[PDB]
Amino acid sequence: PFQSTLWLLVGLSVHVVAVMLYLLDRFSPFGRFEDALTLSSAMWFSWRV
Amino acid sequence: TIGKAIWLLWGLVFNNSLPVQNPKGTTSKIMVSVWAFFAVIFLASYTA
Repeated sequence: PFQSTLWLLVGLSVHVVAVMLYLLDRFSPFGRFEDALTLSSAMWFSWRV
Repeated sequence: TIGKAIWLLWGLVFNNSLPVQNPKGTTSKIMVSVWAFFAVIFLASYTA
């Protein structure tokens, strides 16, 4: 009954909250390794709630 | 206890979500149980 753009918006909200949990606290810029810490933990919190 | 209490109640309303923790007194466990019963009743009336 609903187009895939609705679920795409649901995932977009997951990205907005995921980057928001990283923006609400100070950490360090990380594009050096493969797996992060606060990003993976924030994603586990988004998928947890 | 208020900052963690409101987050615990918010966790009980929206179906568990996060277990956070739980104290030791039995009265708090009974009140948490009643709040969970009213929470799932409010969820059933909300979905219905």
